[PDB]
Amino acid sequence: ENVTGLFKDCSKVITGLHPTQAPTHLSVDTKFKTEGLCVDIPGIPKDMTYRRLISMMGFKMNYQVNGYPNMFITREEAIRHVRAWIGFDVEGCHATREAVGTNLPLQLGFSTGVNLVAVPTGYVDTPNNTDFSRVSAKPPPGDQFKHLIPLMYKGLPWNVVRIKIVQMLSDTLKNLSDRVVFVLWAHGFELTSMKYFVKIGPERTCCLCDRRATCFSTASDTYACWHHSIGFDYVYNPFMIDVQQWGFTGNLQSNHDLYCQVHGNAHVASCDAIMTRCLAVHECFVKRVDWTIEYPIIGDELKINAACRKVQHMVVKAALLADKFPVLHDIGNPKAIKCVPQADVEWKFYDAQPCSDKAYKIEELFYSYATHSDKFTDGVCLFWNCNVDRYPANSIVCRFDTRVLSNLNLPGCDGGSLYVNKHAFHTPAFDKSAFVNLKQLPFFYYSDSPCESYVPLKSATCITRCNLGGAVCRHHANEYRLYLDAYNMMISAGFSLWVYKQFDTYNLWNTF
Amino acid sequence: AGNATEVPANSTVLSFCAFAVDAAKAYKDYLASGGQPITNCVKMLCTHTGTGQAITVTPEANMDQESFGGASCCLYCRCHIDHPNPKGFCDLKGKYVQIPTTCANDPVGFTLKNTVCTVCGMWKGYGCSCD
RNA sequence: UUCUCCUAAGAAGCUAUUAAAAUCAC
RNA sequence: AAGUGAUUUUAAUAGCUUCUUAGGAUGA
Ligand SMILES: [Ca+2]
Ligand SMILES: [Ca+2]
Ligand SMILES: [Zn+2]
Ligand SMILES: [Zn+2]
Ligand SMILES: [Zn+2]
Ligand SMILES: [Zn+2]
Ligand SMILES: [Zn+2]
Repeated sequence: ENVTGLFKDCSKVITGLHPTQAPTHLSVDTKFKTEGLCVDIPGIPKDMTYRRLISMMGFKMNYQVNGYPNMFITREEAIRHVRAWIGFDVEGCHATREAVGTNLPLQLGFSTGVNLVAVPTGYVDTPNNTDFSRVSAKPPPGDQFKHLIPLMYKGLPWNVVRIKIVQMLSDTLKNLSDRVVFVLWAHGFELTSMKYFVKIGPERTCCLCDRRATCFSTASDTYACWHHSIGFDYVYNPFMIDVQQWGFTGNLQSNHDLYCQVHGNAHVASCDAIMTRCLAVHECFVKRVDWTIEYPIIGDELKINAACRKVQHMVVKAALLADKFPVLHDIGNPKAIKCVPQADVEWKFYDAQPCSDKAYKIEELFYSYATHSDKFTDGVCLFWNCNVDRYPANSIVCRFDTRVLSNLNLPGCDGGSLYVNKHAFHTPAFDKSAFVNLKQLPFFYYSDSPCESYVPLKSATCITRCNLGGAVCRHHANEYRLYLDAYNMMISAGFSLWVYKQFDTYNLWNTF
Repeated sequence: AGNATEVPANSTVLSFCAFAVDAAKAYKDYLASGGQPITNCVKMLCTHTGTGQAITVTPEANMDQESFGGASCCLYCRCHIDHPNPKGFCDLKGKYVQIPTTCANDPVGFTLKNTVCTVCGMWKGYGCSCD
């Protein structure tokens, strides 16, 4: 071959080009070529009336320059940057009249379910410079894509849709990350669409700020971070990954549709971006928690984790001291960290798999309801952050509700969601069928700490001898309110707690 | 299909200048990290004994000069981007360029660095004997 | 008779180019 | 009048190796 497809002439004119107004050795017409070196005959006048179309198809970004960072990143750092995955799929049309042999981006779909319909504009060559103008276009023939019949007939100029691309992106990623990792599937005529709104250069800094630079403006030459990007046009320095190169087979809709059962559409370009993201989320984080890739602190991480630990240390101690369980089972704790060391139960390690330590004799099993329905009949089983389809009748379950959306709970695969808080937990879909054997837990607080000597609080939920008496003590009021704060903060975070059927809050009273 | 006009060697350097806010530094910072120079530039079998001048509408050259196709040395036009001048009109497109024959291999480079002088019509500092 | 070399012919392969069936991808 | 790339098969052609055949000449 030794000839590429980039900048291929899409012109429907037979002739070639003069010595001047000709880009390369191949764009010169065949007439002048004597001894592989053109010569300007006096006769043939160079054109003054021509417009001609240039094929921006088939870029290639495979450099390594001393100052500029890489567009295409690895899966290792792509997995570390999961807060910045935005699907991207385009759907263009074929150049039809007075041009042929290329495609023009028409519909732009992003993972956030916002299409964009853009008038077909390609780069066109003139006897003075290059231009950016309309082109005659016809929707491709097919019964796969038919909804494209009136979509072309309406269209927004490309300058208005560039504002919406930043208007959209700057809304989502404003307080999630500081970069954008575009997940593509075809890698080809997606780079062609990125030509219309991308710019790269050396690492700058947001004027009127202190952050990284991630947004371009060609009106005022200034580059902005996300929170300060109002009125700017182009996108700065993006990163992009291609999913097909992870060893996938054949076309797209099939290989996503082995896992999920929801994602689908007619052929909308938005519904293409959702599947492409759902593929990498499954492929990467659905069958492990690495424990080795830490994550930055976005907000409330420390407090949420502390509240979760406090309530976990609380409820299990309450349950054991209430029901006098002989044996306590535990599932899913990677290492052996005893939540309540001051207990009498034997804490056997019904862990999923051995995690980097054999010191405390952690044993190995996987749990399924149909397999282990009659295996564990003694004591109670601690399913903290477990992923089993159904829990047994004697259990303390704390499952993350996936229907709550926040900056912590990213959307995931198969209805399940990715909870990224100092670690990546891919909890599956939250269904009521998993808790047929369980019930909800009421709110309460039980401490054995002796009372020592402000607004009075009268709540029967708290169980202390002081509040059992007529006057509540300042050695328990603040503890009660702080526990209430932790509990409400964690329920707002999204965890849901479940207790066995025979749980009785009155059984705690007679212990005193 | 559609007629093609580029070699696989120029794929990487044309892609770099396409996405570039500063196309001037971008190419200069490619050659800086020893990237190979842009290739397949149009060339002219000039009679090579003629009036030496910076840019000419007619093919001309000296012993020390080498004549090139105009639209090929504009890195902007070669990369199909906007021209940072006013009138939005490339000046190179329309004439023949006469490079000094020492740096004759990378012609797109030279125009990025030195310009024409308007007192004699030669590239200033390379024979523009306005001592 | 043997050796080398050259000319041509026939064979197989390699890479290079040109044109064609079908497959995979968008 | 005719979109894009990749892998494919064969045919046509060129370059080169080896092998075989024939010819020429050198030397024993
Ligand atoms: Ca795609
Ligand atoms: Ca698609
Ligand atoms: Zn800022
Ligand atoms: Zn899915
Ligand atoms: Zn007290
Ligand atoms: Zn120009
Ligand atoms: Zn001078």
